[PDB]
Amino acid sequence: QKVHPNGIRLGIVKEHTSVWYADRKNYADYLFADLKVREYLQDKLKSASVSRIDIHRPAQTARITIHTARPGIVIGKKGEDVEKLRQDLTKQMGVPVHINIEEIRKPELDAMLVAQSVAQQLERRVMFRRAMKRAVQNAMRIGAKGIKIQVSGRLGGAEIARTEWYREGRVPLHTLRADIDYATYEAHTTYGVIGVKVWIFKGEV
Amino acid sequence: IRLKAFDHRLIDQSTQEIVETAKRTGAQVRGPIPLPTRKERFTVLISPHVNKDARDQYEIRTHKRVLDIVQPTDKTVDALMKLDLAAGVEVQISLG
Amino acid sequence: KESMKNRELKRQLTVAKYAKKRAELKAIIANPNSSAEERWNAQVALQKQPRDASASRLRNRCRLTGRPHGFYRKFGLSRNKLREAAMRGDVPGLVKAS
Amino acid sequence: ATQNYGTGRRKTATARVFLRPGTGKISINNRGLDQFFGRETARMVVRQPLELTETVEKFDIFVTVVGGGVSGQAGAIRHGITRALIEYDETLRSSLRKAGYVTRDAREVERKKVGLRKARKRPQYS
Amino acid sequence: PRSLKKGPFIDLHLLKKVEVAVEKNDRKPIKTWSRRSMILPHMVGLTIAVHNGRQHVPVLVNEDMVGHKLGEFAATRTYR
Amino acid sequence: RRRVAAKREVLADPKYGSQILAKFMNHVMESGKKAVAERIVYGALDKVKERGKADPLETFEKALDAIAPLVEVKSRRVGGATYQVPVEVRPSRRNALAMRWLVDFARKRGEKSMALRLAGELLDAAEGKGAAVKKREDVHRMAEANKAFSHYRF
RNA sequence: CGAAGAACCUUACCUGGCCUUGACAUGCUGAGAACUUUCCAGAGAUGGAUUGGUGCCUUCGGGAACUCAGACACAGGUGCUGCAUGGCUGUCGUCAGCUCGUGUCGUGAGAUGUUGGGUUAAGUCCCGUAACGAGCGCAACCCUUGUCCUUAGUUACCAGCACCUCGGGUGGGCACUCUAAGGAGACUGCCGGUGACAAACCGGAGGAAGGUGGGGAUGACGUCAAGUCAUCAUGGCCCUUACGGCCAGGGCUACACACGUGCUACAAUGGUCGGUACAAAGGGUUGCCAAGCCGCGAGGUGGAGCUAAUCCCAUAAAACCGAUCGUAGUCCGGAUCGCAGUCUGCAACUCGACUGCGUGAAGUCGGAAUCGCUAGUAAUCGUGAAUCAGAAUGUCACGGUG
Ligand SMILES: [Mg+2]
Ligand SMILES: [Mg+2]
Ligand SMILES: [Mg+2]
Repeated sequence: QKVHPNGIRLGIVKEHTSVWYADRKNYADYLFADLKVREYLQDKLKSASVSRIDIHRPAQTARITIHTARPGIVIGKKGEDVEKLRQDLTKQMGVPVHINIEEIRKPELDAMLVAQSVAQQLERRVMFRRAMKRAVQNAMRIGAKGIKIQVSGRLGGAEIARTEWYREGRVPLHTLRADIDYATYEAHTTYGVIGVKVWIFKGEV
Repeated sequence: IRLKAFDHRLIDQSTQEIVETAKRTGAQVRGPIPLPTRKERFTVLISPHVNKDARDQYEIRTHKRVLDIVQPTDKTVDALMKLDLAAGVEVQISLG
Repeated sequence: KESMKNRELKRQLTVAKYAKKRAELKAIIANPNSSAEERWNAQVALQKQPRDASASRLRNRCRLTGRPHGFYRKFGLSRNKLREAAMRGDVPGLVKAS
Repeated sequence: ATQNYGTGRRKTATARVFLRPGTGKISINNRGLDQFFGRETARMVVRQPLELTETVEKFDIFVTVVGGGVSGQAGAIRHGITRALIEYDETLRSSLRKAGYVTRDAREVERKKVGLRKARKRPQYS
Repeated sequence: PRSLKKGPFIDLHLLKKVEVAVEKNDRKPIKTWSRRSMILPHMVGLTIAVHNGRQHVPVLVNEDMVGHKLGEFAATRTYR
Repeated sequence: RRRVAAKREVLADPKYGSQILAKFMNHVMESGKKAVAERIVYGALDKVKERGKADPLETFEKALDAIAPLVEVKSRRVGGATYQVPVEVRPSRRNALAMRWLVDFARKRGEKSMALRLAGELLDAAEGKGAAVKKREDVHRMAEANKAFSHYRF
């Protein structure tokens, strides 16, 4: 059922989030670094929303480009968090670490940034649909050509597992030529676990 | 010279970054030669609790690529190695 | 469990702790030119070590999950954490093919 | 010159066939033709495009074939020599298009698929 | 099995609880959980309490028991 | 059932120069053992030339046409009564019926020296005392008891 | 069938031995650097000895680092709920459908579009028409195989050239095969007939390929409160001097029976012996483990070469040639079982795999029934990989003959 919309297009649309060659004797000693970096960084940057954390390995050290749509929260008073983490990313990843920060201008057209706001609204006890009818039209005044948002879970009920489904525009999924974003962020309410899926469709080719 | 990377939109696009940037400095470097390709299939099971006949199988590639100088007189590419390494290319040197 | 990862963490210490004498005690026995008197007292030093030093007691579990079955050694991941981490573009050079 | 180069592939085989004027010199991998293909009907199948175009006595034939199976190499020569005979002209083109010799046989082996056991055989249920 | 390069097998704590326990002769059974070791002509005629799995059972050592290990003389599974 | 089936052709017999014998050779081959089955068909061909002075192709040409039948039944059920209808055997089909009957009775001949089993089968059918000829004519007798059902509820 | 590997470990269960802020997290109070102790008791857990070590940054005050004890919150749970749920997969089904906007008809639930004629693998198209449009799907976009062209020549390649010890061995060559990058080629294009001449259909030429060339990935709205709380994540509920931890042995491999898949066989399209011919694909510096060498044989020595188109794994088997075998429960078949060995591992008793020697069974093509497959396909013969100290008749994968 609906094979993951990145794993079919690694190639014709998108590329990896981490590029580095490794021998067969060190391949599984760089993965375990790069997988507990991403669990570390998102638990620290719970605010100052983060979409993508890329990692390059040049000759013998590192490079990391953390993407936020609000860089001023992370770079606060000239890198009081930047040099503080750069001391302490080396303690998990023994090479010296670079940290680079870009902007995510138009923050309402990347799926991770959108779906983090859905968990925020649905844990403030906002209505399950008034939160989302406004979170699609706002992401259609500027930008995209199609948006699907599925909201599944407890949805407040007693024994209820309904799925909200609202769509606008055009979203293909069996065209490999197209360009689709995808993100699943969850939510822990005072009862039940709500999972949210987002399918922002940018332009094709 | 021998090169190892993971996608042909880097490693066969960095040879021109070496062939042009060494033949400019006088020394003759011939055309690069392809090698056979590493191919490794990984068939993994997909269901958490068991249903065996649903599977999924991947493949990891490794492209190789060999250069060939004629007259070694340039240490220009020795300084221009951090330029010619970009993201995932490894270069072992065989300066023939 | 979590108490079960912890007891198979210290097995990896005790194997990598001694790790050199047991090469020597198995260098003595394996020689055809070795004398059995030099072999018989070498048998004494093996069995008086704690038995959690051999590699056969060691069990390569998944590093992020801990599940025993479904482990690969070209990665460090399980059978079902490897799929979720590969669809998100993390593992470099890995695609689907035919 | 008069040396003519002919290649031909069938069932993962590959045959270098050289063709030049001579007197019945049929040699393959420094072996005679009757000695190389041991006890099969394909000893005559390599001659079938040759005796169709009435040139069985008028050429030297030097063949080097690699890979493939036993009777798959014999088909590689038969496809291989037909490409070498049509370097001359297209007089024998219609004599071979009608004969069904020029087209390379595309039928290659098929891969094992999951759930199945062979390429298409699947286990028995009840 | 257990090829003749590495000839015998016996356990270390069992050996000192037998070879010294020969010097004061058979007035007690030997209670031992070990089952991986053979019996030897240094031990002909003793009394061993081999661990069943939930108790110890006595063993009358004879002269023609020499090659076989202790495991063939303790039970495992009942099947009444 | 859209009609699909095209035609594939096998016609190769260089050491004798024949066409019917090559198609007959395919009904003897088991599991792709072609070179084994090739020397048995020639092995039962030369014993006929050892037996009869005539060219043993014509013995094989005669032995087909005394095993090959003319009409046969076809149990087309009306949907409430099981009927059988004697039908005219198509001229393309009637070659393979004899060649398939011939081999299956050779395997139960019960002799020694396997090429002698098939040798005796091709000798009898130039006369009519073969078990394939007796199996031919018995099915011929089944059609005339069936001949009442030739057109009517057929 | 989770299980891509149960001798112990894994392992949850059983019998005991043994712990109580705990194997682990944070906060508190003291204590010492950490370390090394090469020792006995004990099945071990553990308990007690135990030469030694005395760091490290110093506002020189100490700090941080580790290790030991005390006490509190607690830690922990493979305990119940898959009908409290997220996540992830099966299924109908790769089946051709499933819906919306505006409009009109109907008191209303509805309906129309989406029906009719033709046609298609196809809700694919054409002509029609109170509906006009739009989305999801189908098609194409992707991969691979088959033809040719360009760019490229070592470790690959040998047509031309000498060389040779006759091995591309060597000089050499860039013709080639091969390898892999980038391209062209196929569109009912063209010919004829057929249809409303309109989609299309039947023939035809050319062409490596002819009518989605062959294969693969790609499974719509949904269904079965289908499955999983034991992969992981979580609401609640219980245990918290044990439903949690620690260590030995045992166990999951027991055994009148019944059912499911799978392998050999039942012979002469065979069985042995002696020669002899041709593959793809893949793994290997915590490894492969050659030559020589000793063994009836599995192997033991021996240590090269090797970080890989180089070195090793590594000998493809069926086929072919000659011989015997005369259709006999057998020069068939190999289960069982006695004896003797090697290999891994601390350890082959319950419980490993192979080797030698001996013994030789049932089985003479198998009821009612019942399943797989339309072409490089069924059928038959080998080879490799993952998991892995050791251990495949299974799983995945590649080729022969056809
Ligand atoms: Mg039908
Ligand atoms: Mg409909
Ligand atoms: Mg193994």
